[PDB]
Amino acid sequence: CDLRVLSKLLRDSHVLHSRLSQCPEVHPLPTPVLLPAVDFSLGEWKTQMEETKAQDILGAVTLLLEGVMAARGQLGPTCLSSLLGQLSGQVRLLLGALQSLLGTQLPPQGRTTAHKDPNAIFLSFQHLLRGKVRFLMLVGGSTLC
Amino acid sequence: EVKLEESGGGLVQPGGSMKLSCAASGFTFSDAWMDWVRQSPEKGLEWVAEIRSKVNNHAIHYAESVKGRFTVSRDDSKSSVYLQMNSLRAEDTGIYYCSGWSFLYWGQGTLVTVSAAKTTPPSVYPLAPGSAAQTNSMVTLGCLVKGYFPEPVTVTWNSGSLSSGVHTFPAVLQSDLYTLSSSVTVPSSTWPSETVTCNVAHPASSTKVDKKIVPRD
Amino acid sequence: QVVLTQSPGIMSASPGEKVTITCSASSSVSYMYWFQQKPGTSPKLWIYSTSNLASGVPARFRGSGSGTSYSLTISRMEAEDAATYYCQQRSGYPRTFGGGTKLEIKRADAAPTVSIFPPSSEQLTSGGASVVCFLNNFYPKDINVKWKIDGSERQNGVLNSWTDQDSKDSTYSMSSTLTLTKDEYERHNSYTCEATHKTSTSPIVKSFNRNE
Repeated sequence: CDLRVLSKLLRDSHVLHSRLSQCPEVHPLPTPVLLPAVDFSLGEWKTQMEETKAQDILGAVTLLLEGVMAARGQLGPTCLSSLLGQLSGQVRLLLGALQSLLGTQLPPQGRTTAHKDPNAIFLSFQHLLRGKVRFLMLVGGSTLC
Repeated sequence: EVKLEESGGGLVQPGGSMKLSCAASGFTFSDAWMDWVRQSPEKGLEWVAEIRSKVNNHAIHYAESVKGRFTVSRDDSKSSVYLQMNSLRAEDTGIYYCSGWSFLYWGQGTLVTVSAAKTTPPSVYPLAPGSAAQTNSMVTLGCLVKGYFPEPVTVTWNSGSLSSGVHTFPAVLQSDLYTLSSSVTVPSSTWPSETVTCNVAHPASSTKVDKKIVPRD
Repeated sequence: QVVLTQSPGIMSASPGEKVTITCSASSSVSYMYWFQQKPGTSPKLWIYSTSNLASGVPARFRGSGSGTSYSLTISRMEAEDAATYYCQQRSGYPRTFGGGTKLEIKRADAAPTVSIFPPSSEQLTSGGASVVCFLNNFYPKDINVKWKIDGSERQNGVLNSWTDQDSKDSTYSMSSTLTLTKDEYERHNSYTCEATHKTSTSPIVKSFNRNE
């Protein structure tokens, strides 16, 4: 396959986020939920070994998928939860690509912020896909897939 | 939160067949890679088999010493993973554990004895202090569990509320029968004035609640 | 078929001592993983990706190494740290583990607490007679037990059992059971259980006569 699993993955992702205005009465989570830190200062993160960087991410997509599920699990059978859900679909492609490359699953891990705002969960996803992931799709790659 | 319960172990004869089950709860099971890992004093910890998730195409791998004989599978809908064992050898004996998310979660384990012998239930006996009952500060009571096969046996005291000062001893095999004992030491004011009771369990149906009481002179 | 070897197979240490355990790999691996296991419960993840501590694992632990040589260090250990530690590698299949380092604790001597038990009245109905004797919380582990029946050595019919290092204090315990047939039991009067231990030159003796 491609280094475009990232691109069609990023594509598919605005499209769902966009749809969060079709949903009447969207309420900021009744419980703050952890998410894979939206930090834009990854110069030092670049120096670390080829696998490590990938291992930090696997750990960070696991926490994300874990975040989606927990906020979708403070919430009933709605429209948010319904959408906050094919998002889980998208997260899972990423998780499978990284687990496969790495030959293992890893634990939930890394620096976090908490969010009641559903929007910012739809966001750490797009943000991971744009940084940590991207700066580790550009160095040729042991493919990504 | 996340829990895994093996069931299906116990006695099987050499050349038999046995199926292990594992029930997961409290996370998305179809998102988990699963693994089977068995333990014995000799061989130690040995990985047996891994089965990957739906997204990871359900790829399977086996320990070499197990190919042709053990098969692994899952049912996502049921949140479960299985180990179908065939042509069991004596060396397959040991605690078997399901582990989930690449060794992050571990069940309690089930003991798989491969032997030709059949099952004997325990004879359960109360150990009460000698009738020249030398009262003192602290007093020691016991429960003798004699001639059962196979392992294991569990013993608690008063359903588990009496846990300080208990020593349950590992079983000695004597001639195809396991003997095991447990002691408890409790302040003299607690007994017999209050009741202390050992709950013996032996999977293979046995469950004896044995009241400890003073012996009549 | 990557082979893993752990150094001190067994070792003891005191609270506040530095501990260092080594895993050697047969060929190069990118990471090491570790697990802790205490007796009668399941392994748990301890360290993964060489150097990441697991949920539950105190900051006094640190994992390191690369290639062919890794290690787990505790800076200043604590009693609760006594367990078997295993390294595991994941560079392909099979998955293999090392054979463990048992980290036990060292302490000052304790004499055993000894008590003796006659056969129960329900074991007696059914034709048998075990006399059982508990020798409880001593240290170190080495102890000798002699049964005396009417004052003479009994050697045959004795089954001894030891426990592992206790979790709270760090002592060891022992069960000794002499078993006989009801008939041979009832042809004698005094049953003695004698314990010889590092703590004393003179044996601790517990007995009971069959006729009160």
